[PDB]
Amino acid sequence: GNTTSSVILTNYMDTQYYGEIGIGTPPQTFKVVFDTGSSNVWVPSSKCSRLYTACVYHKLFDASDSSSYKHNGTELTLRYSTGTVSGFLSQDIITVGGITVTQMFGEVTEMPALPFMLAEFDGVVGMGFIEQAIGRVTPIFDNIISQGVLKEDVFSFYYNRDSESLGGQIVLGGSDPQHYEGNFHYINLIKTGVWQIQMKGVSVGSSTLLCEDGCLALVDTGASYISGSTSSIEKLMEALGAKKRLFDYVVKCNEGPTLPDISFHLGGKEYTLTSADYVFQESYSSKKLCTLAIHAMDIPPPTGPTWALGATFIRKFYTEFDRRNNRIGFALAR
Ligand SMILES: CCc1cccc(-c2c(F)cccc2[C@](O)(CCCNC(=O)OC)[C@@H]2CCCN(C(=O)CC3CCNCC3)C2)c1
Ligand SMILES: *[C@@H]1O[C@H](CO)[C@@H](O)[C@H](O)[C@H]1NC(C)=O
Repeated sequence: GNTTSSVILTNYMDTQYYGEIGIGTPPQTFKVVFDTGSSNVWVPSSKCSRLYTACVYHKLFDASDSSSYKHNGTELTLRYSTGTVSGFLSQDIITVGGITVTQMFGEVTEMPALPFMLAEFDGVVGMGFIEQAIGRVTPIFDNIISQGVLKEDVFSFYYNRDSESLGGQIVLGGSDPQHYEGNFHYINLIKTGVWQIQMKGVSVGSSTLLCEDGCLALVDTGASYISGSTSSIEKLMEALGAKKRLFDYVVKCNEGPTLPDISFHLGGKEYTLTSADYVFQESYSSKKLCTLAIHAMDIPPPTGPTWALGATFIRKFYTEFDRRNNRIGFALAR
């Protein structure tokens, strides 16, 4: 063991957190989202048509400019809530800061304009389990464990607020004590295969409203917002007094700071987010509407129904993902 490597992340306005990786010899670089909610790796491809204008506006992998390439070409499709991305598998040598692994990844040749014209990232790196991976394709953190290079079989996340500075920082093989305070509070996974833990309550003010008897909480580094079931979120947004719109929830900007705290009850402690954490205070005007960084999503079986504690949450709490001990550690971020 003994190794620990830390990649550095750009924060596009608290909604996209991406960092650099290389593919090939010589390396071709890609801005990518590291995603505990998924297990596959992909980037856009040469063989993407120019019909897909998402591919025009992103960096493309070219197989023919890597001496380490290893054609497979098996079809791959990846479902996200905003439609799918399709491509073919291939293999090449991938660099993640200081670590280099031979990895099987997807070359996307169908990349929709919704959502990806708004995407500052090119690709995604799945940090979930092979159980979740499409194809039973060995995920990248499995292969990094296989190497016996890491100090401990863990990785961890730091998301900062967008101040205008350090955007964020993933750390493979451990955690950065400079970006959290106190010690970790650890919570064992329900089961292997999903970065998903049991939640024992969701509370507004002192009044514990929902998940009273218990429910699951997926810990999702690829998610921008906290999310819950539609029936959970409507009961939450009713309590907060937020209006719905086509796709998000809003409040009058002047009301934001007076909104109640939201507490999530995890491994015995409560994990509190104040209106400062969960609102986008662009102004404090009565004349404007400010978005809450929370929304509805009914994640299907088997993974859901479940809450997803995305970036809105991780910003406040540094998150270690323990693959050795099949648990998650939380700690007040700084
Ligand atoms: C992770 C790959 C992905 C998949 C689907 C959509 C996007 C996407 C996009 F293409 C353009 C702009 C914005 C987004 C996102 O905001 C995520 C940005 C990255 N993630 C992050 O930086 O998190 C800290 C969505 C918006 C639609 C609603 N979203 C979700 O449902 C989150 C899921 C996305 C896939 N991974 C599991 C959570 C956020 C990205
Ligand atoms: C693609 O990968 C699978 C391994 O599951 C294998 O069956 C197939 O032979 C591979 N094809 C090539 C061209 O490497």
